[PDB]
Amino acid sequence: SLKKEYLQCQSLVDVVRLRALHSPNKKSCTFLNKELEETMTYEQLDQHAKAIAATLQAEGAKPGDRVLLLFAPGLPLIQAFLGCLYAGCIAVPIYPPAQEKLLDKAQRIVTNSKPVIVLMIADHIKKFTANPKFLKIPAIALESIELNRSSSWQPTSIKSNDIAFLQYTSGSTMHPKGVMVSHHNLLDNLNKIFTSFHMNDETIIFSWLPPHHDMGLIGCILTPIYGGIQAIMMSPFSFLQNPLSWLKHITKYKATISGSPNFAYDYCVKRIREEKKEGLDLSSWVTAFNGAEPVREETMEHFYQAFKEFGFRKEAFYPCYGLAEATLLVTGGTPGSSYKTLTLAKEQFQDHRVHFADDNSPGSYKLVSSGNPIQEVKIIDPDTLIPCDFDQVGEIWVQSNSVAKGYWNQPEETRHAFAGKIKDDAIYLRTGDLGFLHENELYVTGRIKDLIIIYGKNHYPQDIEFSLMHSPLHHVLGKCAAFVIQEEHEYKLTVMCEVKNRFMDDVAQDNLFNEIFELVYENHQLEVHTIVLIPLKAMPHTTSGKIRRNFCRKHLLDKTLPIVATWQLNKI
Ligand SMILES: CCCCCCCCCCCC(=O)OP(=O)(O)OC[C@H]1O[C@@H](n2cnc3c(N)ncnc32)[C@H](O)[C@@H]1O
Repeated sequence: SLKKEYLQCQSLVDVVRLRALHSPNKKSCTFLNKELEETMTYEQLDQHAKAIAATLQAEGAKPGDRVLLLFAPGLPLIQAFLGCLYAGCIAVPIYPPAQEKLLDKAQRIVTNSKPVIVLMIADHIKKFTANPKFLKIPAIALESIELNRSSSWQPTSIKSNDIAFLQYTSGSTMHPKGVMVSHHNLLDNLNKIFTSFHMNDETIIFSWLPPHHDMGLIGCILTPIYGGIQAIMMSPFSFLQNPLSWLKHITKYKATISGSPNFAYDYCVKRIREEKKEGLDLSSWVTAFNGAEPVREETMEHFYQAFKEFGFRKEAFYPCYGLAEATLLVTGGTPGSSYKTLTLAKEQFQDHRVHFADDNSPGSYKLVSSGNPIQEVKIIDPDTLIPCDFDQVGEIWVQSNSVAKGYWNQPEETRHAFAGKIKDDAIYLRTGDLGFLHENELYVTGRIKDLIIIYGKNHYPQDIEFSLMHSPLHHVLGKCAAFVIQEEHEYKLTVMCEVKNRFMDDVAQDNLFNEIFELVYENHQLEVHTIVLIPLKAMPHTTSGKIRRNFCRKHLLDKTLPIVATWQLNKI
């Protein structure tokens, strides 16, 4: 980031070490649970990392070995992650395998990455193991690690191109893809983030984002640690239970940067009653980033109208685009500036070119700019491999020192994504994303592959239905079905449930809708957009999820079936 001595460091390990010498008592990370606060300084973070690394070394872990990190959000996850890096080990973070699908995912990650050790908290060695082992991997409770081991740490010779950690992406549920992020990849992107976000020493980051997804890890934890900036955090569970707490904490801690995928702004609008806004002051919040999924004008306008009386300014909104394969940040605008939009015509014909329309012409729709290329971005036709003109839709191809090394132990998939070559032309990351450049700003339009097809091959509908049927929620329900609907230019994950009691009162309905949203988010890392409640026995008898699902999809579309209530995330 800023000071030259830090720019010169060759890994995040040395950045943390040096910060701990220059400013041992500077607050780094704060984690919040309810009204409880725990903070660690740079001196502490460095000492914990050394202690953990010395333990890994004492237990036979070698540079390049993978160490699985099984943690809920919190300071222990962050200590363990740095501790892995200090040992030259490849960190492999995973969500605690609390339910069936999360456990299946963990097993597939273990099989792929073949870690030598797993770290987790003492409580979890009891919950997830029978020398304790988790899925045959020797396990170690982080609490067993004492600070008197710190001085035993032996520095390794970390090279730029060495892999620092694996970040597993969503999708590919059947063969999870572990993106190999090198030490050089990581520092390159951290610098791009610090710079592009105009961070400085007033900056304070707040995050509730999953630390097991790139944005919440690389953006909201590793960047602040790298840049000497406070990270103030809570768990996604805390956010979903009480989204107001996000805005309360931003208020209390005068956070300047905080953000999320687009849905979370709608979730705030939907969940926070006018009277509960009393006490907010969001004037400090100058960069409200919006990335990881399609960015919606309507969402941001709703949020702006809902919070403007409490100091929130629409200019704070900062659309951005990226993916794990490029470490994180690929495009973004200028902080404090108004993001741009374009209005496309209903009819886009077949030329792959963008067809524009007057600012509210019939059937027109708006796309939000994801900002300027920060990594090099080319729009390339995915079939012919010929570059697209501006205002012509093609695949988003990326190149820079932030582009990752491949997928762990998946050589064919790695060639499929990281070896893009332009017809008659460098090597590019092929994102699978479609979009276009207009006046040097990137407009993301969709995915090459049909999202309904993707949901299907990942077994999302069947697995979401399983979750509902196996949660305590099933006690007030009959049968259920989950599916994705494409509905003018957007995709909406839709859940339909029979309810035993068709007179379910408005409060119970609201609670039920929220419980459903939380369940799917936790079990599947997906966001439900629409929930429909219908009477018992309203779905025909069948032993087939597919038949049941097709019936619900078809009769939602008909507008025939009896409906008890509907919930729409993005509607007021
Ligand atoms: C200090 C904070 C700085 C944080 C800077 C954060 C910058 C945003 C980086 C998000 C990292 C990413 O989401 O990871 P992942 O690999 O799981 O999935 C990536 C996929 O998601 C999609 N997608 C992300 N953006 C999108 C956008 N704008 N429009 C539409 N589709 C977007 C794409 O399809 C993409 O391929």
